Amino acid sequence: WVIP
Amino acid sequence: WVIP
Amino acid sequence: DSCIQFTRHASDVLLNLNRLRSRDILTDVVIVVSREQFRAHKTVLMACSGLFYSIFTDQLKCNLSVINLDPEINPEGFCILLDFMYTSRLNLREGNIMAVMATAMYLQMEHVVDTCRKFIKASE
Amino acid sequence: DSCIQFTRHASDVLLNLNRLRSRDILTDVVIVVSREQFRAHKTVLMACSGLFYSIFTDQLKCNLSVINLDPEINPEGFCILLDFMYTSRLNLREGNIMAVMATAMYLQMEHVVDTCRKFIKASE
Ligand SMILES: O=C1Cc2cc(Nc3ncncc3Cl)ccc2N1
Ligand SMILES: O=C1Cc2cc(Nc3ncncc3Cl)ccc2N1
Ligand SMILES: [Cl-]
Ligand SMILES: [Cl-]
Repeated sequence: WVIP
Repeated sequence: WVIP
Repeated sequence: DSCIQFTRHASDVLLNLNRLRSRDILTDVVIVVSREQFRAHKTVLMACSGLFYSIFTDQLKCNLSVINLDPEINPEGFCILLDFMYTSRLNLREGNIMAVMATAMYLQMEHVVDTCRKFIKASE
Repeated sequence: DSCIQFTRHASDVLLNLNRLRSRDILTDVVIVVSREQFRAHKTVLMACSGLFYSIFTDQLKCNLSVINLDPEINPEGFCILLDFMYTSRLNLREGNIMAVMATAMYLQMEHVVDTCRKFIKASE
């Protein structure tokens, strides 16, 4: 999971 | 395009 | 093999499937949650959820145009997860995390359940 | 927004759609090429091809279970492009590049047409  |  | 690969292909496909959903193009099922209705594509639901995969591979249920979810399922939690299925983006907030995790457990969306568990553990 | 994003989501969706294609699950159309038949999902074909997008948004053709391609279309070129749609992998070879480019132009798959043009220009 990432900060888009 | 890339070499997978 | 000796194939070449287009890096952005999978993302472009998903973006187009979401554009079809927005315009209600070729949607083939209605998901009913606490009298809130959500139109979607069976194949996308199956590709994202162990529950929908099981439902639409069943010889009788594969032909249903309406699926009713368990009354304990929260429509907002479902809406957030449906958006995630079509975009890879999850709108996870302090105010919705419990409903989102409960919905992801029911839908069998293991990666969503994993990040909800981690976000809850960080707040304790 | 304040969304989080699962990097591998789009790729995982496409991999599952290809698994459904392999097992012939929820395929809703047959594409006929020079008496060679290919089963697929209309939504995936639309998400990948400007031609199929135009075909399945047409009020009469959206309801067809069989689509016949132009007789000049090569079945192998189509097969390679159908595989690309479902995998992001293109089996481009000296022996098939002309058929693949001609098929991609007809199907309106601009990124495939682009790499074929570049690979042909490198060999001249
Ligand atoms: O967490 C998850 C996400 C998910 C998706 C599916 N889908 C499929 N699996 C295998 N072949 C085809 C399909 Cl469509 C099954 C189980 C789970 N569990
Ligand atoms: O090269 C290409 C690839 C491609 C895909 C599509 N598909 C869609 N476009 C917009 N909204 C939904 C969909 Cl399904 C249209 C044109 C082209 N041209
Ligand atoms: Cl997931
Ligand atoms: Cl393309």
